[PDB]
Amino acid sequence: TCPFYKKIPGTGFTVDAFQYGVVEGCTAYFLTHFHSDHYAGLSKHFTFPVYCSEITGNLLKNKLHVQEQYIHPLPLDTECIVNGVKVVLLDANHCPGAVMILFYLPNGTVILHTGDFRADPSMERSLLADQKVHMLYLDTTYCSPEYTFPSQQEVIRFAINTAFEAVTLNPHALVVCGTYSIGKEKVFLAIADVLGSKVGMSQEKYKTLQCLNIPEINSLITTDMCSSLVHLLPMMQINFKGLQSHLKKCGGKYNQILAFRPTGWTHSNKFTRIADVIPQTKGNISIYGIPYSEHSSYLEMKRFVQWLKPQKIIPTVNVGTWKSRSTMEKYFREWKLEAGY
Ligand code: NI
Repeated sequence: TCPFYKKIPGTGFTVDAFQYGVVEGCTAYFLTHFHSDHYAGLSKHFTFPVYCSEITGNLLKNKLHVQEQYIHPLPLDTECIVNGVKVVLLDANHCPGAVMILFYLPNGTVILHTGDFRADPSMERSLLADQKVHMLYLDTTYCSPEYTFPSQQEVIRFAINTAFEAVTLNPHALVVCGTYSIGKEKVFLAIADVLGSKVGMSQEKYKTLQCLNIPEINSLITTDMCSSLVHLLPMMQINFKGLQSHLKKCGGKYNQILAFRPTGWTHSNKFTRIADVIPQTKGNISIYGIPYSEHSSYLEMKRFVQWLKPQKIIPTVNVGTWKSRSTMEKYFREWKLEAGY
């Protein structure tokens, strides 16, 4: 049964609620983004209207085979009417196709659902600037002050400089990047651009990337592993055993691997600067964990909420324990007292 924080009051709508069967009273199912914890339950047998971004709707049709007649893609930054209710989709700064949803209820209440997001000051100049928001359904993934990480731009600068140095020292080194979902494509695309290479990958991952409307993508990715010196592998294979095995498969073209695991936060964030990050190494294999996040840091989250000044906050992440819920509520009250709303 569907939890209350997935239901939009005063509407027939749910958000990211496909794993509960037929939800009583739902007339339209919204999907914020194509990550499995959010789409869990969708398939070719789904017969209710799904509302989403264009990119999300490409992934539903090609990867999950949802029939076309039930996919309702909406343009971003555009007022649309859905079952008698005005809505707007906004870029969430998460993975490709990810959106936040603004609902303008018939009684005058305005609700923002962030989906998954990485808050940014650029959001302060979207269509959010123009009216008051009463209720915020918030991605609270990293809602505690210990969660610090660098900007995405600093992390990509480190990755490109690290890869370019290694491969210039040894032209026979292969670069490998881990993946298990969409998101974080800048990691492998930026590294392949500095090296003058396409990115090589499985047919299943190439298919996924071809749904994403990335400009000039045919110029950047390939299924011909032998022509590429940046390879994508499943995240589970980014360990010394899995990388040794991969190196065997390359037929003596390469004699070294430099591998990247883009994680979110890890407790090595509480001590070390990005500049000072070092790899784990075993023989001719080196593995870097890099803190590339597609969710808000604590400070980014706090800035957004203190700008928006919502009357009520509903967390959507970390809701299963009393300790987590009490911690989050204490920070919300702090933010409100500091800012004066
Ligand atoms: Ni997500």
